Amino acid sequence: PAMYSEEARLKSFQNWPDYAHLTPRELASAGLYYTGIGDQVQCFACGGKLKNWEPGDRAWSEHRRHFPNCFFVLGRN
Amino acid sequence: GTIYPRNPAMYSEEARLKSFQNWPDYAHLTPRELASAGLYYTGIGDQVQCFACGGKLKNWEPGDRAWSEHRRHFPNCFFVLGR
Ligand SMILES: [Zn+2]
Ligand SMILES: [Zn+2]
Repeated sequence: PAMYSEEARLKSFQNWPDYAHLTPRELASAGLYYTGIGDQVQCFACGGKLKNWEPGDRAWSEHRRHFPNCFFVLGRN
Repeated sequence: GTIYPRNPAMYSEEARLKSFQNWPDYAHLTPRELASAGLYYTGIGDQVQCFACGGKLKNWEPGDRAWSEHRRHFPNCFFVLGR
């Protein structure tokens, strides 16, 4: 329940690496929080994990691409 | 990509189906059902593994379905969530 809050997902992004190609805000808004390693993030609703973000990737697009049956993704759509 | 299968070669359902060549005769689930749910035989007992999430399942019981057990134990699997 700690990660339901978009604000609490932001706070997980302490130690988010400076190289990473997306921001804590964008990720948190798409339901994702930092797992604490690399540039890996996880969804608070489906638990799906995403990493190795590339320049130009968007948080929502990848989240919906790989975890289409996530309830949060299904509502966003 | 932003996701990555635990076992790329078992990416293929056909490759997964072939892994059941020596599936034991006591194991009641069919290779067809298991492979369709992303699972391939590890070669040990009745233990299968998902090519996507890498989760393992074994000690199957009557009325167990492959997809149901896969989703129950590994609900955040991209194969489960892409189905
Ligand atoms: Zn999700
Ligand atoms: Zn899986």
